[PDB]
Amino acid sequence: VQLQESGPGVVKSSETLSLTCTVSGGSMGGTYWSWLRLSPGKGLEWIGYIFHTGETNYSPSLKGRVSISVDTSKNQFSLRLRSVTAADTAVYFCASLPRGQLVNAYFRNWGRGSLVSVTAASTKGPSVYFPEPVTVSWVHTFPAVLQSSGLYSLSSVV
Amino acid sequence: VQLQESGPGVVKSSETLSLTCTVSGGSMGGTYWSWLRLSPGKGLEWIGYIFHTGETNYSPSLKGRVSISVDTSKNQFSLRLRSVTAADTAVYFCASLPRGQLVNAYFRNWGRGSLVSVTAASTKGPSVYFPEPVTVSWVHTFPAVLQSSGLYSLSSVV
Amino acid sequence: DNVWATHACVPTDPNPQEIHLENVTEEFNMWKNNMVEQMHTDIISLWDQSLKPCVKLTPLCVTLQCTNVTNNITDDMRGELKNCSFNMTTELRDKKQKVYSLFYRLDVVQINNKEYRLINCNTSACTQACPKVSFEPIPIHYCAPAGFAILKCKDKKFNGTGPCPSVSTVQCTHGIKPVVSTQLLLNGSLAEEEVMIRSENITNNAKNILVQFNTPVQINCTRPNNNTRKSIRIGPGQAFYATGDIIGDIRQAHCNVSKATWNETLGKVVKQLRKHFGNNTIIRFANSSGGDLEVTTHSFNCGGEFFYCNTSGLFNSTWISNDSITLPCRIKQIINMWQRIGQCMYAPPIQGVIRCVSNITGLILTRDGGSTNSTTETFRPGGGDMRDNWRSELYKYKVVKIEPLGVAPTRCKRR
Amino acid sequence: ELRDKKQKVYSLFYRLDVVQINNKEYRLINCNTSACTQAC
Amino acid sequence: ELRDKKQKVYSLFYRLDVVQINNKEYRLINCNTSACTQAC
Amino acid sequence: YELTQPPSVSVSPGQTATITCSGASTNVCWYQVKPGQSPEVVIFENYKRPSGIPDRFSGSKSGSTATLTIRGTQAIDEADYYCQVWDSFSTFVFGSGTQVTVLGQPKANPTVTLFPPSATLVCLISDFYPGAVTVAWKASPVKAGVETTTPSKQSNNKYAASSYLSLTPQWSHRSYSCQVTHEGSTVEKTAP
Ligand SMILES: *[C@@H]1O[C@H](CO)[C@@H](O[C@@H]2O[C@H](CO)[C@@H](O[C@@H]3O[C@H](CO)[C@@H](O)[C@H](O)[C@@H]3O)[C@H](O)[C@H]2NC(C)=O)[C@H](O)[C@H]1NC(C)=O
Ligand SMILES: *[C@@H]1O[C@H](CO)[C@@H](O[C@@H]2O[C@H](CO)[C@@H](O[C@@H]3O[C@H](CO)[C@@H](O)[C@H](O)[C@@H]3O)[C@H](O)[C@H]2NC(C)=O)[C@H](O)[C@H]1NC(C)=O
Ligand SMILES: *[C@@H]1O[C@H](CO)[C@@H](O[C@@H]2O[C@H](CO)[C@@H](O[C@@H]3O[C@H](CO)[C@@H](O)[C@H](O)[C@@H]3O)[C@H](O)[C@H]2NC(C)=O)[C@H](O)[C@H]1NC(C)=O
Ligand SMILES: *[C@@H]1O[C@H](CO)[C@@H](O[C@@H]2O[C@H](CO)[C@@H](O[C@@H]3O[C@H](CO)[C@@H](O)[C@H](O)[C@@H]3O)[C@H](O)[C@H]2NC(C)=O)[C@H](O)[C@H]1NC(C)=O
Ligand SMILES: *[C@@H]1O[C@H](CO)[C@@H](O[C@@H]2O[C@H](CO)[C@@H](O)[C@H](O)[C@H]2NC(C)=O)[C@H](O)[C@H]1NC(C)=O
Ligand SMILES: *[C@@H]1O[C@H](CO)[C@@H](O[C@@H]2O[C@H](CO)[C@@H](O)[C@H](O)[C@H]2NC(C)=O)[C@H](O)[C@H]1NC(C)=O
Ligand SMILES: *[C@@H]1O[C@H](CO)[C@@H](O[C@@H]2O[C@H](CO)[C@@H](O)[C@H](O)[C@H]2NC(C)=O)[C@H](O)[C@H]1NC(C)=O
Ligand SMILES: *[C@@H]1O[C@H](CO)[C@@H](O[C@@H]2O[C@H](CO)[C@@H](O)[C@H](O)[C@H]2NC(C)=O)[C@H](O)[C@H]1NC(C)=O
Ligand SMILES: *[C@@H]1O[C@H](CO)[C@@H](O[C@@H]2O[C@H](CO)[C@@H](O)[C@H](O)[C@H]2NC(C)=O)[C@H](O)[C@H]1NC(C)=O
Ligand SMILES: *[C@@H]1O[C@H](CO)[C@@H](O)[C@H](O)[C@H]1NC(C)=O
Ligand SMILES: *[C@@H]1O[C@H](CO)[C@@H](O)[C@H](O)[C@H]1NC(C)=O
Ligand SMILES: *[C@@H]1O[C@H](CO)[C@@H](O)[C@H](O)[C@H]1NC(C)=O
Ligand SMILES: *[C@@H]1O[C@H](CO)[C@@H](O)[C@H](O)[C@H]1NC(C)=O
Ligand SMILES: *[C@@H]1O[C@H](CO)[C@@H](O)[C@H](O)[C@H]1NC(C)=O
Ligand SMILES: *[C@@H]1O[C@H](CO)[C@@H](O)[C@H](O)[C@H]1NC(C)=O
Ligand SMILES: *[C@@H]1O[C@H](CO)[C@@H](O)[C@H](O)[C@H]1NC(C)=O
Ligand SMILES: *[C@@H]1O[C@H](CO)[C@@H](O)[C@H](O)[C@H]1NC(C)=O
Repeated sequence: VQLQESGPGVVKSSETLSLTCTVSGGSMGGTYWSWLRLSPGKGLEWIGYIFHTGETNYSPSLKGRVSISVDTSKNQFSLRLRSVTAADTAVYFCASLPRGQLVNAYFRNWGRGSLVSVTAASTKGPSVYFPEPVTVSWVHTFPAVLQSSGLYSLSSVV
Repeated sequence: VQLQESGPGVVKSSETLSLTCTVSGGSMGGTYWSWLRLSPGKGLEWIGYIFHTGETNYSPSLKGRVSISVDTSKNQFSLRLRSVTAADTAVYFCASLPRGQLVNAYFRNWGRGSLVSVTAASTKGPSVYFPEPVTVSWVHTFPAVLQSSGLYSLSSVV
Repeated sequence: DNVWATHACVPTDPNPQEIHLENVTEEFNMWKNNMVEQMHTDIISLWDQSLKPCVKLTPLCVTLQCTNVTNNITDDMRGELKNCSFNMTTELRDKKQKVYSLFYRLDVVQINNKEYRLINCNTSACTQACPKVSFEPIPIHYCAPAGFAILKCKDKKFNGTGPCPSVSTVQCTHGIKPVVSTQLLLNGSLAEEEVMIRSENITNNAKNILVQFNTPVQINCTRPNNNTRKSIRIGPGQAFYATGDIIGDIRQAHCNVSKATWNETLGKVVKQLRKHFGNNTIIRFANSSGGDLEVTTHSFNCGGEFFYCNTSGLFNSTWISNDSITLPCRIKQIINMWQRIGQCMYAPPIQGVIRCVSNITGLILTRDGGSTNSTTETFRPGGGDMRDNWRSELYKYKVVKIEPLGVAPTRCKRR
Repeated sequence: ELRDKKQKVYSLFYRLDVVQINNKEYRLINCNTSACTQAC
Repeated sequence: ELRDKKQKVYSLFYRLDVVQINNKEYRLINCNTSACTQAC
Repeated sequence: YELTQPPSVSVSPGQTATITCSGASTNVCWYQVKPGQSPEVVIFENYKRPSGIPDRFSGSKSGSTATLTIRGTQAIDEADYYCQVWDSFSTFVFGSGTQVTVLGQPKANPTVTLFPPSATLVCLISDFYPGAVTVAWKASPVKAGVETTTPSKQSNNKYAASSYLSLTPQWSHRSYSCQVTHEGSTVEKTAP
């Protein structure tokens, strides 16, 4: 099978997040469709899996703001997150598990991974640049820095 | 198959005409049920036909003021004419056509034909007679004349 | 070796045996054989079997309100598609939802913005073709049970009626795809030496004359607009797929046939036609004169979409003793196919552009017989009856029953 | 035939096919036991 | 039975049978795949 | 197209009667009509004929005009005839209609009467055979406010009609004349 995910790449802070991972060339018989998150500041983490009967399971650390639904008509399953803070920026995968023992089960048939960036900033020009990374040409180019306010800053010297 | 019409014989001017031709002893499979009109001053003239899936075909001279509908439950089909003037007085037949090529097709299974007369006159008495033809006895009785206003007049002399 | 479901059909054998009988003369008859009617009944019943596990779609036809969709549409086919905005029951049976769908003019009628209703639900409710099932034809081999033998014609000059000098038997028929066509036979089995003419009575104009090509002519029918499909839920587990917003412009569906190859093929047909009528008869081709849409227009399927082609630019010539002809093929969705009262189809739209490359094998013409001993005969396309479509593929077959008993005089005695 | 519209239809029924529910509200006798199939 | 008049009924379903849709509203767990068949 | 036909053809009983429908590119079809009776097809292509028809009905076509031939004219052939072809735009087109009459009784002259009012002027025309009668009015002829009765059969079985005119009480004109025309014969009767 092949799994493809889709969703917005920019969501505002304290806003309900949405994602949708579709399944092609297969069926949802006897599989645990799961969601996985790769963060750079906290490593790999687990979100939750869902079975085709509507029976769900979630991670205990994210319980209370996560909800995963299934729809076998359009052959896809979806994630929803609630009250997303600034620390939830990561890349999100969708994977599958075989039915049975989860003690030796390993995640297989991974997706591409849609990168989701969270923010609460606004449009502001640089004072020598949140919506657009500005380019300076006159030298060497240095990468940008994310501040705690959600802004950007760079430097360039010849 | 036998066909029989049913409808009013007097229709007021600038009003919607309606007729219904019923089908007995047969089925609506693969025939073009049609309508025909015989005017005494304009000759025989075609109205339109309907197929059993609702694929209609009206004459281009009367397009926009005619409507033919088929119903497979009560085993009948109907005609509707809109904005009838005084020049549409005729007798109306209903006939069928075989499915296939119309290049050699001929109308068969003709009905009786119900005369429909359209008028725009009112009730008055003869000044020596729209609702009743008056009889005068004293001689010779002679046929009546329809004026352009829709009234009647006769003559009688010994 | 889909609608034509072979999961309930037995697998065939590899390399089926064929025995060439030598000193036999069999009186064939392609117009009165009984396997064609059995094929038609099997196709109808199997089609109805394949329609059983799909969506019923009976509550759909609520009173529609349709505007003209007109966005950057081209000059021709203006006012064909409609933007209807109706509202429907949802999964919960106490709420509704206002939705929109795109429909053709040939699917909706006016009931009196003006209100519209579907053309189907005055007679019956259409049944959706649920989208796991495809309409592509696959070959089907007809076998024979024990005691019955299938005899196959092998005369190369065979008009379908009369005795045959060379007869061979076989247990299995060849690959016979149940192709859907009305005027131009598609993907059929070709002839061998010339183009052949088969009919009931060649001096009778009420019987469909049938011709079969020697070389194929390629046809390319495609639909250029980029439509999309959206899923609208009408209940707990039943989905109706409506046409979404179109990406790009709006164009009509083209159909291409090469001009010189079709002219050469028509030359072959008119050369083989005049052996039945005379060497000085002027032969003309005019366009069809049907009453409904299916007889007037060439109709087929393209993997989910049903086409209806004008085909006036092909049959327009007279014959006396890299340019491609284009045809404005048009699309309809509600299908009343086998001409039965009160049963129909909703074909869902196919996402993305669609392309079909096929080739024409036979034509179903119809004579226009004016008078006896004349000098001009004009031919028109036609059909509609689906028995003649499969009669061009089952001509070289017949079924017989063996009676192995026999008596003979001899000199012997039982003790 | 339209799912949103309704009409007013009158008919005559014999006394053995209707029952009084609680003086001008009646219903068919078959409603609380079955659903009849009309002989076509 | 009379298909114009509704009623307000009450029942006891289990926790493993209803899903929150979001005094709070609820739906049955099996009403996005297929309707059931009650065992006679 | 119009599919032009002769308006009326009158023949003696016992001989032939030929009607022509011109301007027909495609195969013709003929219908006949009688008053108070359903129409019946008679010749459904160029030359053929359906079952249950008498032997006096036959048709032929030469070029673009088609002719129907009658072998025997009787009292049951007093009917109108319409020719029919097929056209691509208008799917069925019909002819004007040819009237066939048989001479059961010989030619007799009409009689005309005129009466003054006390305000409509009456011209009564009675007892003529056959029914082909045209009328005319004179004062300086007038084209305004005249209506003509269609001919009909009475108990005499010999056709009659009438002609009416309404005049404002110009009683300016000192002469007023009513004219009749029956296959050549003209009778003039008139006055203040
Ligand atoms: C194939 O079709 C032809 C017509 O294209 C059939 O031949 C026709 O057969 C009919 C019926 O027997 C003949 O009509 C008869 O003719 C004469 C008067 O002409 C008379 O005996 C009868 O009153 C009757 O009308 C007709 O002449 C004949 N020929 C033509 C040129 O029409 C033929 O029978 C058909 N073949 C088969 C095998 O069915
Ligand atoms: C078979 O081919 C013939 C000839 O090409 C087609 O006849 C033509 O049909 C079109 C239909 O649109 C007619 O055009 C329309 O005609 C009138 C003109 O007064 C008007 O209403 C419209 O503006 C429009 O132009 C066209 O006149 C007609 N040609 C003739 C000579 O009658 C026919 O449609 C084809 N039939 C089939 C079944 O494909
Ligand atoms: C006559 O036979 C030809 C043989 O090529 C048929 O063309 C083939 O039609 C099928 C069904 O529409 C096409 O399959 C489809 O193709 C694409 C890509 O896989 C996709 O839309 C579907 O998954 C499906 O497989 C096939 O590509 C096409 N072949 C070619 C070479 O174009 C044709 O349909 C037949 N014509 C009839 C039955 O009228
Ligand atoms: C099937 O194709 C034939 C091809 O002849 C169509 O007949 C032609 O249709 C056009 C468009 O309706 C008629 O109009 C003419 O078009 C152009 C401008 O676009 C111009 O030549 C004229 O001003 C006129 O408007 C045309 O008269 C007609 N006939 C011919 C002989 O060309 C036919 O409409 C098509 N049928 C169907 C059912 O789609
Ligand atoms: C068909 O009509 C609907 C409305 O009934 C159109 O949908 C609206 O499209 C406009 C223009 O983009 C948007 O602003 C609205 O939000 C849409 N409304 C909804 C409910 O979707 C639709 O675009 C039309 N389809 C066409 C023109 O193809
Ligand atoms: C379903 O659609 C119809 C129209 O198709 C809606 O009818 C509207 O009703 C309101 C009052 O409820 C009127 O003010 C509007 O004018 C109506 N609209 C139109 C276009 O006529 C109807 O409300 C919709 N919803 C339901 C739940 O039935
Ligand atoms: C059928 O043939 C026509 C005419 O050759 C093709 O139409 C042309 O297509 C090309 C490529 O798509 C366009 O650039 C031209 O503008 C078209 N010519 C016109 C509109 O006059 C058509 O694409 C062919 N269809 C096929 C091969 O499916
Ligand atoms: C129908 O489409 C096919 C496939 O595109 C066309 O065949 C191609 O024709 C060109 C002509 O120059 C050749 O170069 C290609 O090699 C052909 N491809 C194949 C796969 O055969 C065909 O010409 C089209 N038919 C027409 C226009 O009548
Ligand atoms: C269905 O309804 C009918 C009509 O009310 C019931 O029949 C009557 O039931 C009452 C119950 O008290 C009896 O006293 C009557 O004698 C019954 N009448 C007849 C004609 O049978 C019937 O019992 C109901 N069925 C159910 C509830 O299963
Ligand atoms: C919608 O289409 C119809 C049919 O062609 C037409 O009469 C009407 O004017 C069109 N309306 C608009 C706004 O273009
Ligand atoms: C049609 O297409 C053009 C070109 O893509 C697009 O810009 C435009 O919005 C569309 N509509 C009109 C009215 O031109
Ligand atoms: C078929 O050909 C045979 C052999 O010439 C001939 O007897 C028969 O009449 C032909 N049939 C038709 C319909 O042409
Ligand atoms: C004609 O159509 C068949 C359909 O199977 C295709 O395979 C073939 O390539 C085509 N051409 C021929 C036989 O020349
Ligand atoms: C149709 O639209 C989709 C969605 O934008 C696009 O990916 C696809 O390439 C389009 N197809 C064509 C043939 O232009
Ligand atoms: C017609 O031409 C063919 C082919 O040359 C020939 O065999 C035949 O005899 C000709 N028939 C007549 C009647 O001239
Ligand atoms: C059809 O043929 C006629 C001549 O018979 C010609 O004038 C006309 O242009 C042709 N039409 C088409 C669409 O090929
Ligand atoms: C349906 O349920 C709602 C919510 O409890 C209530 O307001 C209404 O009265 C109920 N009954 C009906 C419409 O008969």
